[PDB]
Amino acid sequence: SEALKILNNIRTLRAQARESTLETLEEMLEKLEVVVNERREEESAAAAEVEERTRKL
Amino acid sequence: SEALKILNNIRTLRAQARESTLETLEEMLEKLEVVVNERREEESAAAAEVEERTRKL
Repeated sequence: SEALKILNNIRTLRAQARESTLETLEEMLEKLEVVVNERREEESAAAAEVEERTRKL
Repeated sequence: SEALKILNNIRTLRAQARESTLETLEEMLEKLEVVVNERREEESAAAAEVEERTRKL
């Protein structure tokens, strides 16, 4: 929901921004990368931590 | 690294794209949102799972 609303989906952005500069991305895209930036470095971490064998039901 | 290189940072994008349409975001930003999209729904999950008390050293 946050990744969808962050940029509000390129579908509407490209249009609302169509009447301006791509800076819209520098606004949303720059944060859209930072949002996943944390998730990018943490998720990889979560995957390694969880592994597969470990679970304990 | 993937969130940085995905869009290659708005700093360079806004410039390389400066000579074109914002579609660049629909290209990178749309995927930048999907990338975090998975992380957005999974990370929130990882946070809840990890909690704080549980750890077992």
